[PDB]
Amino acid sequence: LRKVLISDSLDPCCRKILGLQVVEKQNLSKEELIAECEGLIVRSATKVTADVINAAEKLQVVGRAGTGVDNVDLEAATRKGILVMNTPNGNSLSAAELTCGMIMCLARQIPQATASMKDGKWERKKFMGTELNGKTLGILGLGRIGREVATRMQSFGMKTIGYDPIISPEVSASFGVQQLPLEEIWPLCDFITVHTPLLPSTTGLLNDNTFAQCKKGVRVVNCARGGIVDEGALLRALQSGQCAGAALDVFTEEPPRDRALVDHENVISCPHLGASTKEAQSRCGEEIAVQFVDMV
Amino acid sequence: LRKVLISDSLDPCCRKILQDGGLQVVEKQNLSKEELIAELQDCEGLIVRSATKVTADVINAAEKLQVVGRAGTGVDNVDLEAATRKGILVMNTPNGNSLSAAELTCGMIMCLARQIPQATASMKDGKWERKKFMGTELNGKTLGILGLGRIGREVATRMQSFGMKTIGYDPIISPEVSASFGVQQLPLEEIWPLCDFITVHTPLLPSTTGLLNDNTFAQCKKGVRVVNCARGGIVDEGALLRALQSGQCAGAALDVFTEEPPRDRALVDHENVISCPHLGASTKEAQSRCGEEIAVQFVDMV
Ligand SMILES: Cn1nc(-c2ccccc2)cc1C(=O)NC1CC1
Ligand SMILES: Cn1nc(-c2ccccc2)cc1C(=O)NC1CC1
Repeated sequence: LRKVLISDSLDPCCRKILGLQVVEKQNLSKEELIAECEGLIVRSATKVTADVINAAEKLQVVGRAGTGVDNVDLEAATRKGILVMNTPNGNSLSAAELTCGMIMCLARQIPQATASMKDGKWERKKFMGTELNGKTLGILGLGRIGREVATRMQSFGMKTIGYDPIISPEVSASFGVQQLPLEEIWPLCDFITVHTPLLPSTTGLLNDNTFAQCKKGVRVVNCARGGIVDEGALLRALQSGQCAGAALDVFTEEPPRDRALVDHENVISCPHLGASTKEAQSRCGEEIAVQFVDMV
Repeated sequence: LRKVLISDSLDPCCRKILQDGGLQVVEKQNLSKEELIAELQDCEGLIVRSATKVTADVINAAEKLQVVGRAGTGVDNVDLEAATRKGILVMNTPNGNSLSAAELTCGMIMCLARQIPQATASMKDGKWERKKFMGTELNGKTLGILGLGRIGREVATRMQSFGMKTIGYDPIISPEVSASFGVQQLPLEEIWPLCDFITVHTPLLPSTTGLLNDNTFAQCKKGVRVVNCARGGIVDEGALLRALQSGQCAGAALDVFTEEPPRDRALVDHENVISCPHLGASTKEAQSRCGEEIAVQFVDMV
């Protein structure tokens, strides 16, 4: 009991919140400083695989300063009776703000315009944009991030529709989201943003079939989880012009090995920057350290 | 003003609005220099887009011409020198392109906070740079809006939904009018050290030329992000480069330049600078509206 190890670049608040003692290092190999301590606090870079869990028998708790636990093997943790804790609310506003920024960039081609300007060109006829006022935005997944995207985009005069099998049409109405059966959403949207968890039913939620049901020239945003938008189906939709543009923060493989999507003229992307703000990092670091201190 | 000639192709509603206003309308397209002169002989009004060139020779030959209407705000195909000499009034559409300029502004703020254009360029170069693009959350930040007209108010209400504190200044707009859209007015000197973000929405005049300069950048909070989607010259381009070079300005988003396109590439080429080729009014929606807005302005005169 009580002794923590930080193996990733975290906010200094995570350290000052003590609890008792903390040892902090960065960019360690699988071989690392392999002496770990009873506690382990990670972000995304440090891999908490089966081997490191087995090599550190003294380790009692693994904590992640962020959403989800993709870099932590849950099966190997439950094997040695190690509890896994994360910060599901620490990134909410930053992921929502980034999603909103992506919609803006898609409607006005801001990254492409910046690239063209840097290429020494002044081509204003090429970049004929779209006004968001009066356009329909479809929000798939009406949790915390989906709700924050909605209220922000409502200020732009966007019609906010969507679907969530957990959030009732009455509850989504109270935050201005008109809920319709999923099949009725696709033909009405000018823009689609996904905020569903990664699940068997949501894997390829946007596929060749659902893209065919979309309004020709639809714009798609994925700042949630890699795989919700079928990457193969998205490319085919961009090549045909069924999808006029796409904004991607997340990918099925990180970094993406397949470059066809990233290299597309109508595709704007970010290297998983959803939670990459000093505010979300400080919140995630604070929320993980306090639940580690909470131990009695 | 009795007879109006629409020399270019816009929306069919423009002719209808002029007709409802009791004006005689003649709609033609792709007229030659000689044919444009003959048609204008009994015209007091002319409605143009970009294709029809209203040169000095045209203006001087159309002696009955009194008003020249333009499909948008800016300059291109009309000789202002000849129009000023003959006392002809030139009309533009600011409130018809306003909304799209306000949306671009908001887009530029989100782009500055998270470096989306830069992150995209990095990704297109096959790079995966997580540490390089550590961004800022807009929630709780202070946005300074210098110019509180139609664009200024539209930016304000949109950025207020992001939990941004909207403060500003406009000598023409009353404190009461700005308070109605949640913008607290304070004098210029008090604005500079409070802002995390600054956006300008004023016309270009001597009182607004170099509004953001070396003196005002020094008064600004270190790491300020500036947006200019209004007119080239409001932000002193020389002063802005110095602020980016020292870090006094963390980043800038420029849709406009003192010279368009700019010859000096130092601003555009800067890593912390986001730019567009004057796209503020470049949406299918704003272009489809300007024609309708000229007709309304011509009728608002009669
Ligand atoms: C199970 N599930 N499915 C979807 C969904 C939404 C749109 C389309 C398809 C699936 C969302 C969720 C979900 O967990 N919602 C939680 C309340 C935040
Ligand atoms: C002439 N003028 N000057 C400024 C101004 C603002 C902040 C600072 C300095 C000057 C704004 C205006 C102006 O025309 N406002 C109209 C409502 C659209």
